[PDB]
Amino acid sequence: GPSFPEPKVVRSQGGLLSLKLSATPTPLAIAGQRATLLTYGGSFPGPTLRVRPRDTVRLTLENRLPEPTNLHWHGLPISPKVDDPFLEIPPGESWTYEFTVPKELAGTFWYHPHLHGRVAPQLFAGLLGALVVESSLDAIPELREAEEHLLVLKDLALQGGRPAPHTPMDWMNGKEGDLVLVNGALRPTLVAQKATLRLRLLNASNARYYRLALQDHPLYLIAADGGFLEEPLEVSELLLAPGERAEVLVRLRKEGRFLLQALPYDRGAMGMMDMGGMAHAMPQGPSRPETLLYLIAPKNPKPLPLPKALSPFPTLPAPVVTRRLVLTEDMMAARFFINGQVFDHRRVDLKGQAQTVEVWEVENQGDMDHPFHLHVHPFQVLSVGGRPFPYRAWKDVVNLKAGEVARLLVPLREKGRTVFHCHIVEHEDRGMMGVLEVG
Amino acid sequence: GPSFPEPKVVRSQGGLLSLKLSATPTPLAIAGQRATLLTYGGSFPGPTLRVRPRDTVRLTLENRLPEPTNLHWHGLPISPKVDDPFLEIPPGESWTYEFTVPKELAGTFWYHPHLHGRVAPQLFAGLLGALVVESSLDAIPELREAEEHLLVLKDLALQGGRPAPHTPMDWMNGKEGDLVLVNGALRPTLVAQKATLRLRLLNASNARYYRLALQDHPLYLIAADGGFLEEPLEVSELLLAPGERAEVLVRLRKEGRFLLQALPYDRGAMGMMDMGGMAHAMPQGPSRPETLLYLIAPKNPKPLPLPKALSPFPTLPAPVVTRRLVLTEDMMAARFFINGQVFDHRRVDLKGQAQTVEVWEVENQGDMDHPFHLHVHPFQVLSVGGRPFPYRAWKDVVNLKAGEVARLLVPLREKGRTVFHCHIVEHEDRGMMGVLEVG
Ligand SMILES: [Cu+2]
Ligand SMILES: [Cu+2]
Ligand SMILES: [Cu+2]
Ligand SMILES: [Cu+2]
Ligand SMILES: [Cu+2]
Ligand SMILES: [Cu+2]
Ligand code: NA
Ligand code: NA
Repeated sequence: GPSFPEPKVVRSQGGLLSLKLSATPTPLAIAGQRATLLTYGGSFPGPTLRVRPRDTVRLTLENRLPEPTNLHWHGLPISPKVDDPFLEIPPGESWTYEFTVPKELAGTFWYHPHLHGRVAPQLFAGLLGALVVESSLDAIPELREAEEHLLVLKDLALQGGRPAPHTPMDWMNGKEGDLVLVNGALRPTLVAQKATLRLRLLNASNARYYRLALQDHPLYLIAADGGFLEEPLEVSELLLAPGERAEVLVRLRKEGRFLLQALPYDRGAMGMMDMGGMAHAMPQGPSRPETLLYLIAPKNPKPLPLPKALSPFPTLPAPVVTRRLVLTEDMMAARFFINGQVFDHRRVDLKGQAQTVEVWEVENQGDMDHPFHLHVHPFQVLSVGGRPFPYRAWKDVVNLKAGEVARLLVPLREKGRTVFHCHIVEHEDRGMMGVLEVG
Repeated sequence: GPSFPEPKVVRSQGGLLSLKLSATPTPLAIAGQRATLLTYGGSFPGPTLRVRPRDTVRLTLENRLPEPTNLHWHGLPISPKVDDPFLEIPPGESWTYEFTVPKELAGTFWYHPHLHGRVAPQLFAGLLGALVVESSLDAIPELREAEEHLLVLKDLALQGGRPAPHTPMDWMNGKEGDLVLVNGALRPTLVAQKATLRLRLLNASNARYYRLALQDHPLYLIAADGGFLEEPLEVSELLLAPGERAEVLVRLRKEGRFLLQALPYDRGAMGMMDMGGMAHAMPQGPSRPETLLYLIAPKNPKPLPLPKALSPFPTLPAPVVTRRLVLTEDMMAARFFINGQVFDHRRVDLKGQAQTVEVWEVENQGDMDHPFHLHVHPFQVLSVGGRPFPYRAWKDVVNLKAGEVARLLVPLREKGRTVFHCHIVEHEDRGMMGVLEVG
């Protein structure tokens, strides 16, 4: 096949993407070994769904797992009556998700399970795939002429030909695996045919962070989780926390082989040691560097000019309320809290008004990084840790290092009950989730 | 002194730059050796004059040379009654140039002799200096915060402690020297203190070309000969022909030492060989590579963002005439022609109307590169060799390789008699110059 593996794409046809997926244990070859994963559509990752604004999506999920499951349409501003975090699809049953893609939308999104208490093992076992919303902006020459690729970053650990089970330490830290894969492949080679690449990046890992850097090159950020930036932003590296997405342009500068690496990054994961007194928790420290893929530049590369503008960011109405959410940890219990409470699906924590704008101040009073995710209502990150954000774009996950406060501008869109939670999904399963009701 | 030598600057004071220069043989230390050069203001290069639009310049040139001389205010759109190519200042006499700097003007210009038949030996011996027109655009943060330097590129050859005399081959080719200097210094070191440099570049050589490339870096072109571009233009290298100027931003990417080089370039200079029959002219081929300076980047360089816009280029009226100028050579005679004629100061070759726009098609039917210069009336280069120019900016010198046609948009500004000529100044002295009268 093509030197660079990418998930099979399913495109809407005549404005309709109508598809039956099964969530099923699946024998696969992965990273040179045979394994049984839990997959959508028989593949790992699941198929990439590619749609346009105003398309209808009709997705029937058949549950062939021994456990209940459901779907979260991560990042899509649709109704929480469709993107329903409380729905359970029992084993053997099916459910049809039907929605219209919003008009003012573009970017890379994804789908994965969201059945509270079961997300981490289901996501770790392989249940995830991408959704791309194509934009009329993709026709501008500086993007149309770029070579486009999707990079699904997800790690895995295997034991006896199956995903390794969660340990107690995994529930505390979030599980990371030793197989650090791109599109399910181990260190694939991307042989570029054009000098400009457009890379859609998705961190679909349970807990692993990717401090992305391409040898000898900057990256040009053109989209965040849920939409384009206003103009490209040059960066030397790009941290992608669990659940985050980005799109970057790469402008290949000369012939040769360049590594795309996940550089060392310390997210605050903890180990245990015994040195006499003890036993006591100790930091794991930074991750070991990983090579994600090999990028081969073409002969005599002449990259296109960057686009000068992308999409203007909407002017938002003045906000009507300020919220404060505080994140705390009980690491030895593997319990995680928002404002001192664990998730309770019967308890509404915040009540807001549709079509108003709110300011959310999310404060990490723990020692681990926590990537904060809000369903249904994309937000604008104003500042994190007291540093203004260098661009305007829609996001739906924001990473908070220990001690940091993120200030978010949250326009409330669709009415209904939805959730916010840590996207280290072990922490969500262990309680770090709350309920927002919009009316 | 400062590790990077630059000419002393003379600034206008209260809107007036009033200065007496003497053109004089001057004992100097240059490139580690003692030499007697012909200088303005006792230095090589002469002092940099720094003015703003609407300033008055009052420059009294005292001629202390044994030959007549004059000044050409290269690139300034002022009256040819001030910038007078036919004026002769006899030995021992003085002349005061007085003009107002035009309102809509910015960039790097320069001054040098323009007494027909004597330019090449006077310019080669050291008579040149820079003029900078400061702009309100210099206050935008992306430029204000850059570290600015002027680089006067000029080569020299010494014989018996004096500039080497012209040979017959020098009159045919244009004289190049073995000492390839920046600001009169041999391979100086520029120890950058900021991560973004703004470099004003001037090729003040008689005939040498500089195919400029900075190791491991692109250059961002922000101004051509006579004004800013509309937006920065990324280039991997930049060819500066005799008389041309440019301004570039350099965005230092990492710590280290980076050479700024004049890469090999074949301008069509000719030698003579005898292999049996003979003797016959043979191409010299490409120049040998030269290191111009050593650039030391600071620690942990974080360059500023590029400006997104510079200055919009004026919309010009539709043109009223098309001209054709053809350049030809008689190399073995060292005679050079425009439309089949050599310069005659009594003969008007073109007659145009002030405030109209003309299209000039300049065609090089020789085998050497010829850099075509027009006094008094800056032009917009539309295309060269059938390739559209990638930016809009005012230029006053355009390089033509063998066979190439340049199409120029020439707004005629000040009334009076002026000249156009090759800026390989040996070729001008040997006849490749014509007269334009604007009325
Ligand atoms: Cu998600
Ligand atoms: Cu967390
Ligand atoms: Cu969720
Ligand atoms: Cu000149
Ligand atoms: Cu010439
Ligand atoms: Cu001239
Ligand atoms: Na299946
Ligand atoms: Na003097």
